[PDB]
Amino acid sequence: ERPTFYRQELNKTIWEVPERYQNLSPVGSGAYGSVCAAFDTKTGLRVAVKKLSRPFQSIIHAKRTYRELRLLKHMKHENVIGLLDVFTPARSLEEFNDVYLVTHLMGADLNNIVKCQKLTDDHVQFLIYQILRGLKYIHSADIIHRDLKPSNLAVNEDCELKILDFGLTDDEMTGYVATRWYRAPEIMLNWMHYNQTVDIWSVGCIMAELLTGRTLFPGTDHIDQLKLILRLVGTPGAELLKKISSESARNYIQSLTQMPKMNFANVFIGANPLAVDLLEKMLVLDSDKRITAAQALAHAYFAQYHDPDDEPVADPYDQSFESRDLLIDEWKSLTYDEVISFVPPP
Ligand SMILES: C[C@@H](Cn1ncnn1)Nc1ncc2cc(Oc3ccc(F)cc3F)c(=O)n(C)c2n1
Repeated sequence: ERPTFYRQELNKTIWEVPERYQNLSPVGSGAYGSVCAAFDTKTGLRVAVKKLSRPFQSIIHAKRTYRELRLLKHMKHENVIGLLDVFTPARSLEEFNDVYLVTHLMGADLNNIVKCQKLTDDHVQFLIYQILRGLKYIHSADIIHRDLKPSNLAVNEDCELKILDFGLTDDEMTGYVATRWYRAPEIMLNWMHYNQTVDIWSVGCIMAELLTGRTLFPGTDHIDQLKLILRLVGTPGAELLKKISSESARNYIQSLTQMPKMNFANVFIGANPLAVDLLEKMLVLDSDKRITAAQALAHAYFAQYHDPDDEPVADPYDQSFESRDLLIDEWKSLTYDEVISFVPPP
């Protein structure tokens, strides 16, 4: 049956949640909503509860809400943020106006833990292994993160990791900002229709930073960042130039003085040669030629962690809704069906 709900004001907004969730405390901002820590008395888990802000105020918002719920409901993997619960105080579709999403409460994001700090090779191995393990799963469902960065990697005290905010402005991408430093050049500069390996570029940037304690490509703007990238990996050859479908972007790239790829062993001085090799395979300008998550897990760098029988893939994920044009109430009804049909994990 329907649980008993109780009301509380937290972020100058009234939160209405089932009794099972106790000791609500603000954590901060989440994607498209605010997040509270809580204790789930039913499972004994410390949980993060996100209340979506105005989830059905427009078509964009309504579809966005449906999108996030569909994504979270699908993801069932140790290294990916999944859905422990989803609820609404609404008793019917006509009353339906709020959506609350529940997942594991994590200790900190990777950024807050590692900033300015050089990690030991074993710690890097374990962290990157988990990211790749989660990404293999995400990619197998034909989902792309698109925005992978340290702040979207949630980690506990024992370094257990989960990927947050997968599959989801111009101002926040401007200037000397971490929001752009981990982005593949093809997505940063709209070169072409990009693939799953945009995420692998991001993993390369994250891995380098864990190994050195320094941002790999701390560009002051898009152009400065491109220059930093091209200095390391070399200017594109004729082969990649043809794949840049944007005539304007292709034309600009051609104006740059050619540079050869640098020696990664001279860039990452002292690093495990296996780590250097993997970075070389991740940080390839031509996305067609980048290592995949599945391939990277089999790389000798992860010898102590790799297990082909314990690196699962996802069930098929139907995202035909993405190409669908619907009204607010139609997206709302689809979302409502997904809320009501939710079955909690074991
Ligand atoms: C104390 C911080 C340290 N931290 N870890 C990662 N980021 N910040 N712990 C923590 N735990 C979990 C989350 C979950 C978030 O999104 C959700 C996703 C799906 C849901 F069903 C519910 C969510 F709330 C989120 O936005 N944040 C900021 C979180 N923060």
